[PDB]
Amino acid sequence: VLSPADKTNIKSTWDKIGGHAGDYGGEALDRTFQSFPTTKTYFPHFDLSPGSAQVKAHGKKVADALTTAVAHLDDLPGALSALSDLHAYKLRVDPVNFKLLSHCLLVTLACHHPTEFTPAVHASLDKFFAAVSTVLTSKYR
Amino acid sequence: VLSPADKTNIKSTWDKIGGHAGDYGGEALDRTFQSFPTTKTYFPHFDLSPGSAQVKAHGKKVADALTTAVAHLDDLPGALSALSDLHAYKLRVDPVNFKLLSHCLLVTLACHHPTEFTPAVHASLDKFFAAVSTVLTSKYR
Amino acid sequence: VHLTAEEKSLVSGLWGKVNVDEVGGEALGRLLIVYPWTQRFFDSFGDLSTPDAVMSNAKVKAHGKKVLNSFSDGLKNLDNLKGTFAKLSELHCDKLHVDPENFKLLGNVLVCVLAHHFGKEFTPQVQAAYQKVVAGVANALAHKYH
Amino acid sequence: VHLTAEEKSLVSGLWGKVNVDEVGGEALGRLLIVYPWTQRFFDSFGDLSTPDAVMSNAKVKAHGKKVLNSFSDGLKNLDNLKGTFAKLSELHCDKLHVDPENFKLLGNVLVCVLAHHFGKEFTPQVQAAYQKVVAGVANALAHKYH
Ligand code: HEM
Ligand code: HEM
Ligand code: HEM
Ligand code: HEM
Repeated sequence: VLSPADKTNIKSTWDKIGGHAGDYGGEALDRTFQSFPTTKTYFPHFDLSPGSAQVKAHGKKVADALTTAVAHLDDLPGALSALSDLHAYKLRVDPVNFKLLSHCLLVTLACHHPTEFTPAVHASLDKFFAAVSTVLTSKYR
Repeated sequence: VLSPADKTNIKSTWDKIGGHAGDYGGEALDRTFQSFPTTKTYFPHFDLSPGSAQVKAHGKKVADALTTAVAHLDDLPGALSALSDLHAYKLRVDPVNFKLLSHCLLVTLACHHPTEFTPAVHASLDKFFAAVSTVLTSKYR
Repeated sequence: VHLTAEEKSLVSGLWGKVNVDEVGGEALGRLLIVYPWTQRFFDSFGDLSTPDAVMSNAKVKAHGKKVLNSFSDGLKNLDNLKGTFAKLSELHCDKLHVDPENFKLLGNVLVCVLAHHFGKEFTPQVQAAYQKVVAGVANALAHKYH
Repeated sequence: VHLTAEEKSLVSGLWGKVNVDEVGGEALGRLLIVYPWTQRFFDSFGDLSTPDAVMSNAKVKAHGKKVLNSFSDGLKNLDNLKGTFAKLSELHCDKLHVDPENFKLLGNVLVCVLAHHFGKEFTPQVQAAYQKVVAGVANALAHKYH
């Protein structure tokens, strides 16, 4: 639902990551693919090697999607309804995989911004990614 | 979600349930206890015996809640606010046990209503129980 | 995976009059309907776009019967679920890459269908035993991830 | 499990610099803050009502250390996780009835603390190894539920 403070936390930490955000998409995808190899199956078409330019780009597309979210916290379903139709109807992802990448979204954050990744913030970011996951699985409901 | 298709199926189904609703809540609860012994643990104060009147009586109150829910599908959040508080703040029920009781509520209805329990109605009911449950856990978020 | 000597008999009691032809495709058909992301794995099965389409699709039924057999094989060998589903774990985990969450789910819609089929004969006593079987099958099929 | 020579050396590499007295408590404390419903099981721990309060709780802190050591114990026994964590299964499964899902949750928020302390040198490579270690500790714990 996101208390006002949850949004305060999300808006600040996203400020502090800044121009870095696109690159964290690529790292967080990376960690998902290495940590849970079941996930790579969704990207047959992708070169998945180490320095992959392809994942790089996509991770950036993903962070972009998240930067939009942080600017539209009071209305995600509306702001993120395209990616729902895409992810539910066309990709038919498995809702479990949002649980997984979202963990790898946190793990990247902690790796880079230890000063801002305080438990209260860890809690508000977990809440943020879960909200983004619910919107994108919404068409299953 | 809760597309007028599903709303029609829930409403339509709760209707042929009739007076047997409270009775089911009891059988549903019964069913959760036997299948998932992990769950009886929220009721140390209940006799969980074979005829238990507490178990019988609690089920009526659960079955009443679900009928309030059917009566207000475009606003479950406000309708169930007192239970959101209760199941989150006081009982601290695990989000995982709504999934468990929800399955058993679905089994209950199958057992008793073989005609109405079509695939499409079976999905609509699943949406409805997941929705109710989403709202009861809604206070960890 | 325990299942008391009474529960084991509570299980074949029931499974003796299961309809091998119709139950398996029915549970598999409802799975696809209730958890639509699961059609990702059935790209070769033809048309699944509406509940009626899924229910009558003849492969869902045929494949459905084969999947029932695995459960039949599991009921016959309950003290060695691993071995029985060893190679079947490899197929889903190593080749199909199905998340083992979904093994839980199929089992649960299988319980539902049995409830639906046996009605009041599916007692809470009986259901609770079948939950044990389905957990062990769902889980023994998920070993190649352990 | 799985855990290739490479991985094993990385996983040992990190432990050697983890802060024994602090990391475990930091992970229980965040699991407490982040999934408030886990607090059901700590009715003798005193005050938990605020994050800053949870993260000063002496007992939370001192009990976190206990949890690490059973990980240390698991990390020296990747081969017999089922045995090493056998008796703690009973406690968590027969006695407390912690739903097994929260084993997988605590493991994961440990991976966050490793991550928080190490930054750079917690490579995705390292993390993969440690998910393998977390995941096995969780099954070890959920075994009596199996
Ligand atoms: C918060 C989580 C997620 C966000 C914000 C997100 C966002 C996106 C975006 C922005 C795109 C590309 C948009 C476009 O190119 O038109 C995309 C595509 C895609 N997503 Fe996700 N996604 C998420 C989760 C997932 C998950 C969990 C999976 C499964 C592992 C997944 C699988 C895919 C695939 C296979 C594509 C197509 C890639 C391509 O062809 O370029 N996504 N997603
Ligand atoms: C559809 C899902 C559920 C509904 C509609 C529901 C509804 C209710 C209602 C109406 C009450 C009684 C409040 C009152 O007496 O005024 C209640 C109490 C309670 N609920 Fe639930 N609940 C649900 C799920 C659960 C689950 C999953 C658990 C945990 C396994 C749970 C545990 C309890 C307990 C321990 C009580 C107090 C029993 C008593 O002493 O009266 N509930 N719930
Ligand atoms: C948990 C109980 C399950 C059992 C007992 C089971 C059983 C089987 C068996 C025996 C086969 C081999 C049939 C053959 O190739 O001759 C099979 C194939 C297959 N299964 Fe499963 N399965 C289970 C769960 C699942 C789940 C949850 C999914 C995905 C949502 C799945 C997807 C598939 C797919 C895609 C095939 C390939 C068959 C084909 O394409 O013709 N299975 N399953
Ligand atoms: C990573 C998985 C876990 C491991 C390795 C683990 C390990 C342990 C150990 C070693 C002890 C007893 C240590 C001692 O005092 O001698 C313990 C106790 C306990 N654990 Fe776990 N645990 C895990 C998960 C959990 C979870 C998820 C919960 C709750 C959600 C939990 C709740 C408890 C409780 C209530 C006790 C008893 C503490 C007391 O003495 O009051 N554990 N656990």
